[PDB]
Amino acid sequence: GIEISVYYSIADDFSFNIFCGFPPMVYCDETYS
Amino acid sequence: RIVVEGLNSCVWVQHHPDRPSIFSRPIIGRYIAAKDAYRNHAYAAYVQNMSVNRTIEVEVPFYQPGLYGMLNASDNNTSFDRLRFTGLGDLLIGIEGEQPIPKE
Amino acid sequence: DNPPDPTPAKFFVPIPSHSWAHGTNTSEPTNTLRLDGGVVGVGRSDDIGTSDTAISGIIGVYGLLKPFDWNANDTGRNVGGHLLWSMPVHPQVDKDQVIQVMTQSKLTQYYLPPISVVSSLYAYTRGSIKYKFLFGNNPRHNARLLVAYIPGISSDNRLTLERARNSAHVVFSLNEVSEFVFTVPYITDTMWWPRKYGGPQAAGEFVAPSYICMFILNPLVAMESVPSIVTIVPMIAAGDDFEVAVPAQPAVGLSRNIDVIYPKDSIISFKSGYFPVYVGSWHSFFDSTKAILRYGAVSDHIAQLGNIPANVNRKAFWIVVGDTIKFKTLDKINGTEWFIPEGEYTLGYGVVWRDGAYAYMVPYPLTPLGEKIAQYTASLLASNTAISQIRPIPDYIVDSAASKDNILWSP
Amino acid sequence: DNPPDPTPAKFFVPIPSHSWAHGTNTSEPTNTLRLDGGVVGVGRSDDIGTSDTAISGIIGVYGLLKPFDWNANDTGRNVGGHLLWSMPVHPQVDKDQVIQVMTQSKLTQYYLPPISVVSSLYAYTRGSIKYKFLFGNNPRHNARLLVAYIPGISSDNRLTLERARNSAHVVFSLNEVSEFVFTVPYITDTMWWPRKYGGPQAAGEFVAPSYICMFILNPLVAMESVPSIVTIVPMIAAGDDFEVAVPAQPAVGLSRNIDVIYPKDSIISFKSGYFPVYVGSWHSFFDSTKAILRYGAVSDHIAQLGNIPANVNRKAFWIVVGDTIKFKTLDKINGTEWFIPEGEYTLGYGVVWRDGAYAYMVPYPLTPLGEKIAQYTASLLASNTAISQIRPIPDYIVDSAASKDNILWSP
Amino acid sequence: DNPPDPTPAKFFVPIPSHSWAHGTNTSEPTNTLRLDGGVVGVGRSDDIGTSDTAISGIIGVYGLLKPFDWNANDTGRNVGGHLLWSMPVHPQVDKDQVIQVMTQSKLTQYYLPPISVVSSLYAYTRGSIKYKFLFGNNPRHNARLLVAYIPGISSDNRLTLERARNSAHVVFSLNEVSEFVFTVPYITDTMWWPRKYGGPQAAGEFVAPSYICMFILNPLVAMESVPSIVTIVPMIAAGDDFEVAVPAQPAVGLSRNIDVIYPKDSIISFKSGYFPVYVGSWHSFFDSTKAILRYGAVSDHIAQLGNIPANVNRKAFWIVVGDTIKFKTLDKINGTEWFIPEGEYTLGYGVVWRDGAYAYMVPYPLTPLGEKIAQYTASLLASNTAISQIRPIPDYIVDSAASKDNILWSP
Amino acid sequence: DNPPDPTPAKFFVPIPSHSWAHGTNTSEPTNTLRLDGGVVGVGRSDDIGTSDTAISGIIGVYGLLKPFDWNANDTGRNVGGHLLWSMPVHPQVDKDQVIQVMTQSKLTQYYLPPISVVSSLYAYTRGSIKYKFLFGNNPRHNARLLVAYIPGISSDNRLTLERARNSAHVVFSLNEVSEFVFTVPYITDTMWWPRKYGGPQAAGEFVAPSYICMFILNPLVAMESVPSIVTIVPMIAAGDDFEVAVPAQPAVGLSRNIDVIYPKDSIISFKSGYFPVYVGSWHSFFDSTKAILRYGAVSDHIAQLGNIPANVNRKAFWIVVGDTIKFKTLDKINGTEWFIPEGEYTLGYGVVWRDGAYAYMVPYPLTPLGEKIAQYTASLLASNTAISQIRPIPDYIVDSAASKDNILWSP
Repeated sequence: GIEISVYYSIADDFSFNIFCGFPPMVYCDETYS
Repeated sequence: RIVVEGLNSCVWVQHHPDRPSIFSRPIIGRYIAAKDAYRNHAYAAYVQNMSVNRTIEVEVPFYQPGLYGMLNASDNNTSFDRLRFTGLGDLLIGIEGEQPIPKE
Repeated sequence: DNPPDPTPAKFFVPIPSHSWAHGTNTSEPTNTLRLDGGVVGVGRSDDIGTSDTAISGIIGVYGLLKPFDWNANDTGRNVGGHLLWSMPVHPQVDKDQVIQVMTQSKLTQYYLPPISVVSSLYAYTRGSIKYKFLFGNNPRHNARLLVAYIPGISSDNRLTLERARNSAHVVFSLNEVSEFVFTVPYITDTMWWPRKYGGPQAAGEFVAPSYICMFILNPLVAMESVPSIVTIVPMIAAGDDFEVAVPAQPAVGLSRNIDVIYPKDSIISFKSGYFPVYVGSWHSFFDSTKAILRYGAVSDHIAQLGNIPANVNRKAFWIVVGDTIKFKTLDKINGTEWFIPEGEYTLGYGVVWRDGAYAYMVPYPLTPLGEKIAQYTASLLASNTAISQIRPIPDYIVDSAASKDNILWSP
Repeated sequence: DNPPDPTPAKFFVPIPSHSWAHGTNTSEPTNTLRLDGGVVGVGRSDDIGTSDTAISGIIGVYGLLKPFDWNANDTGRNVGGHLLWSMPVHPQVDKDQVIQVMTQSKLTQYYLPPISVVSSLYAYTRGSIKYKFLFGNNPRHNARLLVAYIPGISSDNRLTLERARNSAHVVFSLNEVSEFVFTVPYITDTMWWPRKYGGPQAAGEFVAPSYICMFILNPLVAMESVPSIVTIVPMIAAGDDFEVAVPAQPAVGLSRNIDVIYPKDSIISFKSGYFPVYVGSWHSFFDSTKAILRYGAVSDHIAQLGNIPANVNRKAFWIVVGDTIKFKTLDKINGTEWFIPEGEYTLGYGVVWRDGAYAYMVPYPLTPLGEKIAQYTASLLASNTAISQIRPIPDYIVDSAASKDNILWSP
Repeated sequence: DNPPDPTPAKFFVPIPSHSWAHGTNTSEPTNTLRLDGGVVGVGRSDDIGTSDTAISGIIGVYGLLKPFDWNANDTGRNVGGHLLWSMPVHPQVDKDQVIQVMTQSKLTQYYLPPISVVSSLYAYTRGSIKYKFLFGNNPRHNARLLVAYIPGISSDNRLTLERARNSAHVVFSLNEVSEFVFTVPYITDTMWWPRKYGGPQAAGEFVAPSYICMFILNPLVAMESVPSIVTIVPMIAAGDDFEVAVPAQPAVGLSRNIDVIYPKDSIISFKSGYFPVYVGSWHSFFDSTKAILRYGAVSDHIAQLGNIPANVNRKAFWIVVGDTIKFKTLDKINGTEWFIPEGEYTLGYGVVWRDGAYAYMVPYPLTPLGEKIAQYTASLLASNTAISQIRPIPDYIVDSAASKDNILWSP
Repeated sequence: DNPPDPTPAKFFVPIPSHSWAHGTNTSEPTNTLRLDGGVVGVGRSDDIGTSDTAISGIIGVYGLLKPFDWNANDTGRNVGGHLLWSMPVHPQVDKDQVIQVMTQSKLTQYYLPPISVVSSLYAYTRGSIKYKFLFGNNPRHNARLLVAYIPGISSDNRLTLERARNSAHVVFSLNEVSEFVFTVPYITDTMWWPRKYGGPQAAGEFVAPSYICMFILNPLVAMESVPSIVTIVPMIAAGDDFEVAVPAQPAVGLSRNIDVIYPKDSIISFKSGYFPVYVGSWHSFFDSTKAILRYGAVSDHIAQLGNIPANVNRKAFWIVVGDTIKFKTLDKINGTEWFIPEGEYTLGYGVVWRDGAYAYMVPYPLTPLGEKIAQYTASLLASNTAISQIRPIPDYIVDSAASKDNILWSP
């Protein structure tokens, strides 16, 4: 079989225009209990 | 420009300017005259790996002890102008290894 | 004129791709999928502002922390010296000081402030932190609090008012005042301070450099015609001298999908490349009259299972724990009343059929009857029963719809 | 100080060799087989002139075309209006207007003029053409000819003197004049004109743009004391405005070797890499007592034949059509007087022995006796005769000299 | 406008990596694992000095050599002309003149001086050497010593005081003087001098260019109320003209780990990639009831041993010589009192089980009983005993903890 | 800011290495094995001169040629007109005019002069040659010689004094003169002249352009009280106008090792990679009790022989013709007195044992007895004797020392 791994990044003409509130996050450190 | 396709092993090419050009056809392997198709030491050469590139491009120089170089030379029975003044010499193509040639 | 170029070859080192780490102060060669093959960037106007991604701008925004009630009628907790509120001082916020939303068999969601989310994207950090305290009071309420910054401490095991006055502290008055900020310093033995929470790599959370504590100086006093409870809402923001050091594995994740696969013995969703799956037939399995999970219409394409852990019981069957599929499927069995009426059922249970090194899965309807049939089938395979005796396994009527993606299982 | 070089890699496309088409106005990188590794070119002097390869210089040289006699005593052909000589106008010359040397079973040799040989190296062409007419006469002879240039015509089906005067023509007088030139124009619907003859690619020769015709105005008159025959020798050269467009497959070849392999069913000279060949023995062929053509002393190295066409008779044997070899080789056969005396013979005939997918060749002496023995052997193999009965095939005495190169065969 | 670029390709030679030898005066292209993809170097301050790696600075620091007592009461050794101390002159120090710490079955540790350690990193060397002599005396002691520098000599076979005066020497007085330095010259037939000790490559240590000797001129005299013993402490440093030529294989190593594998027949720690190892079961070995060393839970993954030397006895068993592991494991055998109680033991002994070209290892507890059981098992395999008769080999109870890394063995 | 670089890729041609022919006037990129990665060259002084490799300097040095006696008492050879000395004129010297040292079964050694050795490194050559003649005479001796330079001649078949005067010549007087030089011209039909001797490529040595001859004008006269013999020592050097054209295969070799392998049927020293060799045992060869030549301790590693020519007798055995090895090795055979006492012998003879396509070698001691045993063994294998009957072949006692390199053999 074949394995396709697609990696990506932002560009220069890219812009995060309007700041919104942060949505509640999840801690990766609590992924075992 | 020389292209070698059935091998992925190293190939050599040597140039013998002073060798008398008395053949009109290339000769191969066993059927080559002895003391010929033996790589020499101090002759212009180029060693190339077929893993990197399988086409060899070299430039053979003009090394004749004369005024001109004769082209359209007759083939079979001589002079001193037909063996040292006609051809640029002989080019020897061999394989670096003694390993057998692939079945194909 | 075809002049020769006997100019020495140059030793060159071949590489597959350009830097994966570089993000600024350099050029990144690439094959632009455009019609214009030059330096090309999106056109802009005032309708479309510049990128608003200045770190100092974002982490300056106030985030809300877990509030608490401040009762004046409590004759025990409302006294001079009592500890009303406290927590370690660091960019990220202590999980117990954050608004939480827990879910059964899912992940806990934390409403992190701007300074905390960003800080979870960087390894080290430093600078003053701005804690704004908002009070839900009116002119009638009156009090005085002594909020301190204790360096080198992370708990209140040895923490008291008469000891907090011996460190960087402030005394706020609650006399017709509803808002104030206590910008805590950055007192550290070192220059940068590691994040308290981080990427799964070790079994220990790092420690905060200091501890902030709020004490009572003059107990809150209200009246008869006024609410005795004054909720306090602590808010955090980064100081003008706040900085974040090195990019690391996010200590946070998105709450878009809180589904997770804990160390809980999930039964591995086949293998990768062997999905989507559907219920089909197999000529080597009871002359293709019974049902198995395929991944391809081509012959010899049965869905293989991944590495089943050796801590699983041999007599155990499985259950779908994720998205599933519907399928149509058996006559009454001798001695029992086990009979499956012809109809469409949702896939729920399943029994593993091993054939050498490859393991496959046999579908079972999500019904109280199907659970018992898969129960027995799992037991019959454990005792090496004859292949012909285990035959009376659901029947194959027709193919079924393909799954969106990988189906999960459990003992 | 070992400074780092984080300078972005450059996307580069690898290729095996430099241009094969480029011949001028560029550089061709190569590995010069010299001791000096710089731009190096052969030393020269006045003894060794510059390259004499200017196209205008070469094609300006006069070439000779097929001559013809001009008799004054012919009371039928020597009249006012008769067509003495004509041909299509193009750089190359019509094959029937060129001096030819034919050979049986070989290629026809054409003595082409400088303008024609060069033009056969280029696809298109244009410009005026200079036809010089040389006359073998003396002062006594007298006449007048009207040579014309008819545009858009390629034959003399509708061509007459009274029609040739209606186009670009010239009237030459033969009054103490032995040489003159008629520079014909270039009247075309287009700019460049394709060559009449070209590389084998289609079954049709292109057409010339015009036609040149020589007529009689005043019949040649000689006397009693003078030769009544005046041979005329037409010669061609390119005008100062002559040009050649694009390099293409030569429509000519060298007459050094006029040997060719036509569509005539030549029997394929083995395979490439399986030659030179020699007569040897084979342990799987009658315990190496009979003769076969080998290509190597190593065991299992029998000369294999190439693709034999399916239009060949199964009962047919073969004959050498090229260079051959000598070999020494059979006792008298029962019922017949067929017996081969021990001696050295020249290889002439042969019979194909098939062994699976590989086909080999069995040698036979060039003798009236050997042709009949190979005749029968070819017939016995066609009827699937027992291997042991076909055995009484030449014997193996010793190995023979190797061939210069590939040996050809024919039914 | 997409203009063509028919610009000749350039002959280029591909290579895997940049120089491995170059350490200065050049650039080394690399993929920096940073966010900034430019020339980037660590930030500094006065808190963080420049690299202190100047060779002249380091090798100028005094190192201590093996001291010796200087008794004035010795009526035999304390006379005019006696040789008190001597050694070859070279950057490295003679192993017997260095403070040593030996260990049984380990490596000898030498307390080398700065000049010696650095010199062991370079092939050749040159320059004056500074030998500082420190005396443990008081004003009462008095003497005179004649220290000489004898070029071309390396021992004291023909060395005397009356001969040392015929070379570069100095006469030190011990009259209220406790310290002085004798900077010895560099008198050589050549420019640079090879190191005395070097990387294992030959069986011979090179020789020093000269020899330094300390003699007695006026015997040490002390008194009744003063110590008759005056310990002398020789110290070495490199002169201002000292230089080191070429980097070579270190003639020294770190004493962090003095464990070594001498030519002593160590039994090879399996193979590389076949470790860590653990005690497990094997279905082809007595139906997985006995114990063998595995390297993987996957079937057919038994730990293979490396090349066992052919000079080892066939009846011999092995012993762990490095880090080992604990494992739980046999009933009483007929005719003998050999019985292993169920419990956890430390792995100590082992017996090789060969199965074709691959060799495995069978674990045995580190107990006086286990050594005898492995003793017999090693003897039974030497006589080709039936596989079923050798069966009563430790039992397999459960898997055991994995080793940190490769386990060593010995006959 | 990570700007994109959509700059067109460049067509590049990959090659393995830099020029092998270039020796000057260019740069050769390489991986310098140094610590400094820049342009680095060895340091020098006046103690270490520049390279002394100017061709004009070397070939100017006089070399000595084969001397000859010049007797005045010879009433036949000492007459007016006699030819005393002659040889072809070319840079290299005629093999018969050079001091030679021959050896049996080895190569002939020639003491070539500076001009000859260098010229053998180049294909063509030109310029004047300086022949210095040194005479071993005293004032009493007197004579006159006429040395000539005959262009276009290479022998003395038609060469006489009265004909030599018709070409470039000189008349030397021997009247109190012991030394003089005759600088011969370069009279050629061409510019450069090919070397007379060259690399093995053809079966013919090229010819010299001219011939130098020394004649007698006035016969040598000595006296009674003086030696009648005056040895003459001809010496050669290159003129100031001497030049060498093109580098070719050396027509000379070093006399360090005059060992050679002529067309003499040497028996091929095994194969390459199958040496060094030693005497060992083989489990498929009489249960490893007999001796064979191995190349590896690993099983199935028997030394294979190279291509044995088909012109060798089947009943023949072999002999070591180069460096050999010592080995220890058989009981008395029935009917004969053939018995080998246990001891250490030098390997001398051997018998080839074929096993399919691979051929091996069986060792035999260098003793008159061993030659006969190998004689018979070679005859028994030729008649296909039973493997068990040929068994009573030397025995295997222990392994033997490995050879320095490949061992040669002969019929």
